[PDB]
Amino acid sequence: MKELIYIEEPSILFAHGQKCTDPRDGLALFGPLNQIYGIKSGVVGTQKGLQ
Amino acid sequence: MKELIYIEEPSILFAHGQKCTDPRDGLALFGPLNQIYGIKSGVVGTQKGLQ
Repeated sequence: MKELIYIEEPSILFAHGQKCTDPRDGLALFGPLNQIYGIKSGVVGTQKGLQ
Repeated sequence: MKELIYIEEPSILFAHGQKCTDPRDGLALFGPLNQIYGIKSGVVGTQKGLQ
């Protein structure tokens, strides 16, 4: 029987210096690192695409 | 003894459709038209320049 060693899952920083594993949880809990003030979206498409 | 024609001051629009003659006062009372969410400022210079 061969030994399967374990590599612990690393944690990724988030807002306030906190660390979590899943982005989908670290973002929901604390939020992203740096702050932008907003996204001015530009859309290049048809009218139906814009809708 | 010559006629001097008067030209009425033109109004510059501002936020919420309000028009004022002075750009500064119109900005203060009403504000600009489009709402950019912020200014991600970029600085290119020395340390004292950034300070």
